Amino acid sequence: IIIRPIVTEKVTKESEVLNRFGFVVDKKANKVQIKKAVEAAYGVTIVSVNTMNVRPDRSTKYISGKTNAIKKAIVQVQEGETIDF
Amino acid sequence: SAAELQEKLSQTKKVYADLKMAHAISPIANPLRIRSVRRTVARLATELTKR
Amino acid sequence: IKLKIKSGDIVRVIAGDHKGAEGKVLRVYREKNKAIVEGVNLVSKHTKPQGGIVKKEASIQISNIALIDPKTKETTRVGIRVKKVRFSKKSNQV
RNA sequence: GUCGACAAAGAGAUAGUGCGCCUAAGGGCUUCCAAGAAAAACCUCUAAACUUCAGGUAAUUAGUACCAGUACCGUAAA
RNA sequence: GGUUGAAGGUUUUUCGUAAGGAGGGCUGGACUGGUUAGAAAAGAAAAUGUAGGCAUAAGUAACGAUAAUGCGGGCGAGAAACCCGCACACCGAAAAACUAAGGUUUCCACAGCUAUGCUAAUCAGCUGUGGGUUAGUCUGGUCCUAAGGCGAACCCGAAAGGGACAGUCGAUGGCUAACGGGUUAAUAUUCCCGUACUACUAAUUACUGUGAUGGGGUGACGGAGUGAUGAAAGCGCCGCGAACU
RNA sequence: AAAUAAGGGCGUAUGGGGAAUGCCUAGGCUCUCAGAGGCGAUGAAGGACGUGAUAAGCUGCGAAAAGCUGCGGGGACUGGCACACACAGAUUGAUCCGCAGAUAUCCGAAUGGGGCAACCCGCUAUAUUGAAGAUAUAGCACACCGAUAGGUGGGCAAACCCGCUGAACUGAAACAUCUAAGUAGGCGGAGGAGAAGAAAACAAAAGUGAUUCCGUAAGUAGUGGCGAGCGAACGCGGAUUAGCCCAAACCAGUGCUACGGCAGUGCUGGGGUUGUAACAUGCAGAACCGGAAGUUACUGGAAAGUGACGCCAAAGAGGGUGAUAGCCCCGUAUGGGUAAUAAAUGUGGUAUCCUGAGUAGGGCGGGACACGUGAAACCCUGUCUGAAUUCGGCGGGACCAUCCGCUAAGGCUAAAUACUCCUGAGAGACCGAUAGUGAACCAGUACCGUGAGGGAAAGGU
Repeated sequence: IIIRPIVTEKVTKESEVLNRFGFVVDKKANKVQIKKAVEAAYGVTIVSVNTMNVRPDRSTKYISGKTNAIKKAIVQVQEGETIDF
Repeated sequence: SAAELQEKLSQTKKVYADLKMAHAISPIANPLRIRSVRRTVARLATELTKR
Repeated sequence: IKLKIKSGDIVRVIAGDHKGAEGKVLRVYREKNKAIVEGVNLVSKHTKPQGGIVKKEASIQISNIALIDPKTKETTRVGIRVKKVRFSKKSNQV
């Protein structure tokens, strides 16, 4: 279900202050499955998942092309524990 | 084969979706192993359905 | 498509500005039917790793290339004898 | 502290528990003829079902809450 | 006949009653064509003919509300239009804030002035790279139904098909638990802080008739007028805190 | 430096601009020969979304996702258009080709319910904290029949063919009968063809013997506001050739509706069908294998060109190669090898009974026959009426008598015939980029409209 972790400035500036980590998850997965996947994939007692769907760019040049819309999940890991990455 | 050491092998050899995550986080030394394991798992599935 | 001149075969140019420049076949484009022989077609390339005008080996048509026979030095045509070993139809010496 | 221009932690400052005017927002009430939606939700009863079960009530603890939108313009340069 | 230079383009000479033929120089770098016979997509100057290219009007009309601009610094090769600052002016039941329909990345940062902007531009809703949308309580589904649609069965019609009961969909309506601040360049009843609420499940105690697709009550509703009391905004006064003379 | 008439006109030369012409082909057009004529509930045509070490498009392929497996061919490169920096695989024999298999997300007949196509929401069985929020696999639409385990069909798509419906413009120099035309269009079904097809037929004193198609007959007979127009048949010459099965009378078994059974109506078997009319080894068959023969000097950037001297030819079709090649390459003629499939080895007879009933005819109103109600035969019927069984019935263009032919009211049937969404081979006194398909090129694309729909330009170092 988990494809790759998100590594951007906005998510890295909050993974330190708070305990929120970003992941790029499958399109047809819900929070109940995301929590269990990160749980029995890292063992960090994930709480408070938040999902968000993105859209394709659908750019056009001189030719058209979309950019594979996905869904990103922000998990709020328990205090004291962190994800290795 | 024997349908017992292979049914579990086709599931334990799925390090393809760990090497893929490793490569997505950072480029691995030999990226051409991804295609190799992606076709080996297909060979295993074919042999498993053929029994 | 089959070819009678594989890589690693000493050949001789029979047509072109060189017309007699020997060498060894390195690469073979089978779709374009063109072989790159070392020592022939020394072309210049203006590459922008500080480098200026570099020398490179350009391709040449296989029709302008003939194998050298094990007999007296002369170009020859090749046949197939079966193993499927190829001989020269000028001295029959393989 | 970031790269002298900025600049968050903190302090004045628990800075009147201040006074007057003003304030229908809405619901009710009156009247009139032109006489002014439906169903779901909520409460009660019983038909089949079962009896020391299962279901119902009150109090405590713990756990769980899904899918899609969330940018920007929107009396306009979108 | 031709890479010792073909067709094609440009000049020149000559021949024929003409349509036309032949030769030379220049560009051009691969085909061409005599004699006899044959065939036809066989000849343009006009159809307010068609397509492409280019002129004239001509450096002419115009540059899109008569709300308005001036100066000094900054980057920069380049500044009336960009950034900063001090002045001036305009809207202000608006030219202000939220947001529906709709648009579907136009949002934010950095590089660029080619095309786009009725001018130039170091600027941009433009170009290229990196980001941005976080919900148990907000809006829809998982709940309900109106107008209307589909519609087994049934009734009609040369065929396609039409009507239509039960049923099933259909908001523009009904039901349903949250408020105030802070942060980022871009998100905030969503993240954080403070403080609450609603529904379900599993344990434990005291307990017991629970119980529809069926019956009933409520949901559940018009126009106009409006006392009394009284919120939020608004106005006035004293007190208190800070800054300045 | 020079010149100068502010400027204009003419002639020559050199520039920009543009794309014509010339040459070429990546694509098209008309056909010939031989096949094939469908896909789909084991989920079609057509899409959406994904899939690469790198991935914006196109191509290929579906969570086994530029790919997996098996059998053959093949023998050095390969990881598509696509290159470059790279990284890997591969003589243990990769890549590639032919055939046969596996996987095959979502929408779509879409089929568990719904819906605004690519979405939402479920029930029953199992397992996962199993328990709320949720998950993984399997089964859950309709109609018919099968008695029951289960089978058949939904839909899409070129033309040919069949059946049901069915115009108008136009012509008649107007127009209504008529033509256009049973054409265009609409609807349903099947096959490689379909329809028709075996005489209740023609013909005429002589005869033929199922249907279909080609040439004449023939623009004839005829029909027609006898106007425009429409237009057969007989006979003859050819392609192909093929004929058969039931109902009934009758005989057996069997079910139903006075103490022998019979009668009627069902089922199975036999009988019976007409116009002189019961009682394994070889050939072919996929990729594939092999396939002859030229040296020199000159011009030239480059030889295939020119001159000289040679060779092959069952191969001098064609294409490519720095210019024009029989002997440079791919090929061509001849010859081999192939998996599935394959290829030759009864007679006569008196009487009696049966030969398709609301059927043939007829009245009324229409349609097709070349034939428009005309002297109108023949065929079909919307409504009504309604015959006999073989010395019977029908036809020979009103009708009657005689002669001749046939035997209706049941069915099947190949060949010769029509077409091309396709397939393999091959041609053109066919086009050559305003031509040829709208489209030689990221074309039914960009653009236009709410929608049906309309629809371009764009080749060359």
